[PDB]
Amino acid sequence: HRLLQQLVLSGNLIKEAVRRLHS
Amino acid sequence: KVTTVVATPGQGPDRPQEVSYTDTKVIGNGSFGVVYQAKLCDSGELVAIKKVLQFKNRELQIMRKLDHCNIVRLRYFFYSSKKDEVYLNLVLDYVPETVYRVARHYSRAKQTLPVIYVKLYMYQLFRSLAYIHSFGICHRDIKPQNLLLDPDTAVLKLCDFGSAKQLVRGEPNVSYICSRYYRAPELIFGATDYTSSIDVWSAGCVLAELLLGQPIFPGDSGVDQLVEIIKVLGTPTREQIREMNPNYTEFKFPQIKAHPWTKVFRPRTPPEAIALCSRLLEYTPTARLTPLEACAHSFFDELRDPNVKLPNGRDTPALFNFTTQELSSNPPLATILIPPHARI
Ligand SMILES: COc1ccc(-c2ocnc2C(=O)NCc2ccncc2)cc1
Repeated sequence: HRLLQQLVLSGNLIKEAVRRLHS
Repeated sequence: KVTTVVATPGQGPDRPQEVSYTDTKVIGNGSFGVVYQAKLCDSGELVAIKKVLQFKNRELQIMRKLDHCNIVRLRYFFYSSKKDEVYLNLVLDYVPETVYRVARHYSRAKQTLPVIYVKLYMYQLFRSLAYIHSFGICHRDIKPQNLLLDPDTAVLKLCDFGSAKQLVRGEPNVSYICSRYYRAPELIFGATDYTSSIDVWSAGCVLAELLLGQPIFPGDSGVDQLVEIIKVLGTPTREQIREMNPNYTEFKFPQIKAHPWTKVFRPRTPPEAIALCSRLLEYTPTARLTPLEACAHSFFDELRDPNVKLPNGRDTPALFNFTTQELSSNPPLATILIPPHARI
């Protein structure tokens, strides 16, 4: 959420979600 | 104790009147406020009273506009008393059950909700959505807990307009909205220019949850919510990202293909239910079916059969009493939604 805000601002949301898929 | 208050009728006129109620009990407590169950002294009718700490209340202005068989009706509203503390009380029609409780029962018993109830609840939900969306109102909290049920008649009524907003194009909206499991992906991407199609994504989550016996996308956080979506839809394309949030850019990311819809659900899942779900759970907000288009979907064909009945043998609730307001997104669709046996 603070992490989500950060991922949205940095344009790294999809990359990080794909990584968390584990992968 | 018998409580007497001066309350204003929910729809009209703005003429306040004395209303007396009794048998008061707390039926819910949350961040929003408190929900009570009471009995009106005049008619013996059961009511729910939603009490919120109260600028004009957005929820009240929306509630005063609505009158639909699939939406919990606002009967009265009254203010009560730090003493600078003012509480707004919404007197609503009482409904004993929720789609949450009913689906939980079947899930705990390790059985799927009968397909007839999946059709009946989802069709009534799409009707309530076609209605509110015709006023530009977006609910923004569509989830099983907000779907009330009369267990005997199978009537569904949409409740809790506490997150609702009349959306206006070019006027920004909060992205952190809607209960997580039912949150549209454009909201996860931080969109503030989203539309009423976020409620259609949430309705598709309810449908899938009714078919699975558990939430389709149980994210453990905001980011984990997108992980859960990607496991099914795969990654969005650059065009879908632009359609979700034109302010969000991501040049590089690993492309993940969608998982087949037919393998998301148990093998015996009605293929028409899967087909419908594939047209609601789409990344592109504008590609999702409108609620009126979803009502006319072939998955709901059994509801339009004249010989249709509930498993308890009772007749189905009112399904075809469409108004001009509800049909406004596509008026000619009325002739498909209202079967010959339903016409006057
Ligand atoms: C948060 O905003 C809300 C707005 C309306 C309602 C509401 O309105 C009419 N009935 C209800 C209701 O909850 N009935 C189900 C129920 C009955 C008995 N025990 C538990 C649940 C609830 C919450």
